[PDB]
Amino acid sequence: TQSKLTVKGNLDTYGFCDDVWTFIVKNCQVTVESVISVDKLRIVACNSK
Amino acid sequence: ENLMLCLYDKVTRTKARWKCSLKDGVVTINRNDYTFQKAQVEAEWV
Amino acid sequence: ASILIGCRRAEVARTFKEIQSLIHVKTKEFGKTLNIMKNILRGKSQNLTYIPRFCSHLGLPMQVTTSAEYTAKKCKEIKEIAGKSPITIAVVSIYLNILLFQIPITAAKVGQTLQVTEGTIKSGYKILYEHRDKLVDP
Amino acid sequence: SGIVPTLQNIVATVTLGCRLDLKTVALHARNAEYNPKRFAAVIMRIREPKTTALIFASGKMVVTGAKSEDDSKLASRKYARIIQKIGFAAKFTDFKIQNIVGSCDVKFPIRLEGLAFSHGTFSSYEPELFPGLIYRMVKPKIVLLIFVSGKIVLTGAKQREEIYQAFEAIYPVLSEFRKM
Amino acid sequence: LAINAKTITSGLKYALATGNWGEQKKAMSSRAGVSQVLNRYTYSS
Amino acid sequence: SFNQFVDYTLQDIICEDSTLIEISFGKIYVTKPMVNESDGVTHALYPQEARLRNLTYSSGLFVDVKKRTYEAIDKVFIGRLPIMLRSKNCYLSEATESDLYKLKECP
DNA sequence: AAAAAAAAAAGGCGCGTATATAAAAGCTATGGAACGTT
Repeated sequence: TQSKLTVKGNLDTYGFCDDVWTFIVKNCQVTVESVISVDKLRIVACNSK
Repeated sequence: ENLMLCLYDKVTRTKARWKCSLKDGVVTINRNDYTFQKAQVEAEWV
Repeated sequence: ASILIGCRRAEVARTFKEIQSLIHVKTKEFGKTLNIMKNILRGKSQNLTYIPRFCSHLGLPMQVTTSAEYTAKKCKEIKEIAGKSPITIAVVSIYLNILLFQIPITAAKVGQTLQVTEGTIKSGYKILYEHRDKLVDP
Repeated sequence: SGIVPTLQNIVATVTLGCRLDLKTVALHARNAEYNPKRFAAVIMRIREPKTTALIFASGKMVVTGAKSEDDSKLASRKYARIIQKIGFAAKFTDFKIQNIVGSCDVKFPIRLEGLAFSHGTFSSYEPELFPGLIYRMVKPKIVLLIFVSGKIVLTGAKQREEIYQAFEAIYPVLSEFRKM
Repeated sequence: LAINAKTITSGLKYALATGNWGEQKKAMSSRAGVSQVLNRYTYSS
Repeated sequence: SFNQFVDYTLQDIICEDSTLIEISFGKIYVTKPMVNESDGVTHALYPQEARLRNLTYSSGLFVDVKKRTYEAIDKVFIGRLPIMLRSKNCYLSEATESDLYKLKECP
């Protein structure tokens, strides 16, 4: 895929544990390439290294 | 369910602002599915 | 610290960066050490000199240098962001003089010679062009 | 003179008097952050008051990022409770002001080189390195970080007046080493 | 980086100015008498 | 003799037991006489000025080095040379009369 | 002629410089030891 997504909002809960970053950005917009505003976007991401 | 399943490589914060770089993930948003190649997320913790 | 002490006391202009290029001091512990050493010597007991050194290092004539001298002399009385680490002010006065003249020492060579910002010079030059009023001797 | 060096920050350590489970706090707490490979310190922040909790494995919690003493204290009392909110028997113990960081402005450039030649017992200007000047007053034990723009930054304090009282005794010297 | 030019400079100079052909540490063992002061008493001199 | 020296012997002193366990020494360069004015300029130095101010009619020396890191086995200022007057390297060496006068230097 | 692509950089903040506190948790080096080693 080639789509570029951009998310910007307010973070209320960040959590890091064993290279697992969890973000919950409240009222954030998802910019496809059509920007989708997500009030509650669960972000769970790990280390890619 | 508005869940971003990706991998973070860069998050920089300056006392009030996030700059999160997410790479090679899959995002499902409200009866829609989206997968990106790069993701640049800048949250704001009050 | 004592080397800069000697140079300042005997009226010799020396850059912390030059001194550090001589000696690995990490420059921050050097700053603290020079502070404490100056205070110690004050207990135990004037920035124009830098101009001609750089004038020479760039190969500049003596009338150019005295034009820069008068410019720097007025720099103190021309707050309006006058100095705030006046090494930048000295180098921008030099740039003013060369631009007043027709010398092919364009900013690249001077910056790479004096290890200065290529941008702080034009940042000073912005206010320098307004300040141009009080700089014409002859 | 008469310029109040506004406290740019106030630091405060509080000891929970316990031993948490660092992995437990990372998974359970919400405004919590803690990375082993970098530094074993829990990065806990609360939106009101906006400070940081430097929670270590030994219950040493540091409150930094407020501008006043009580905000660095109120956040701590909230900080302890949210740790208790995890499910631990944490206790708000041993609160103390750590540091008061502060800056001010005088609206006139200062002859720091003038400050350094006569008050070299007290001044330190590094124009090639630091655009300010370090003027450490012994009594009170306050450091005046004295900028050419006029920024007199003051820190190394736990007393609010100590920052204030030191400046009142230093402005005439800056007027001594002033330009206009 | 860190080459003592003063070595050559001062060494040459001192040797000329005194004429002790040798080393600056060589006081008498150095051969002396070279490098006098150019008698300028009279053009022909 | 002086010209011969400063033109050949100088070099062949270097192109000798020069390289060091690696560091190389190359072309040697000789400037015209100058002074490093104390805390200030470096500039040409006519003999007259040298005589009056007790300076030394000398020239700097520059030699080219190549640092060489061993890599699996298996330009640079130096000193300052006094100049004989009217040697090929002296300012006067070729000047004419009227200049000599202007330099306050008896023909 | 016209679309689309290929690619330099400009300008902005990188953080970074120093400056100053204030906090002990991986690492360093100092500081202490005297008994294994000829």
